[PDB]
Amino acid sequence: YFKIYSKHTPINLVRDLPQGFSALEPLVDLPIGINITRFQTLLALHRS
Amino acid sequence: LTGTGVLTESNKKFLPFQQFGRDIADTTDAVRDPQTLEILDITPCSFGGV
Ligand SMILES: *[C@@H]1O[C@H](CO)[C@@H](O)[C@H](O)[C@H]1NC(C)=O
Ligand SMILES: *[C@@H]1O[C@H](CO)[C@@H](O)[C@H](O)[C@H]1NC(C)=O
Repeated sequence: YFKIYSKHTPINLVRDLPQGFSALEPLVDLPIGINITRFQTLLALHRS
Repeated sequence: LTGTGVLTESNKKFLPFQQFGRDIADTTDAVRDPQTLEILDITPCSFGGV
């Protein structure tokens, strides 16, 4: 079971993480049944 | 999930993910019914000492 828990928070801090409490609600309970040992996030380029 | 009780209306604001509820004994105290998605509270039937 691949569990994705998510939370969106309106913040106004410039650089670091805000200090506070916010519980993450479960978003997607995903039935994959596969082995995961390594990950990589995806960014987006800007072209001009 | 099997059990005995009276099913009543409830005022517990369940979150979308949340389906059932559990008491201290871990016995189910509220349940979300399939097909109609409503939240039914489960209150044990009246009992006591004769
Ligand atoms: C997952 O993969 C790693 C290496 O790829 C392996 O050592 C590990 O035993 C695997 N786990 C399962 C549950 O297949
Ligand atoms: C059947 O159950 C689904 C939830 O699993 C619900 O969305 C749907 O409205 C139900 N349909 C009927 C006809 O009860």
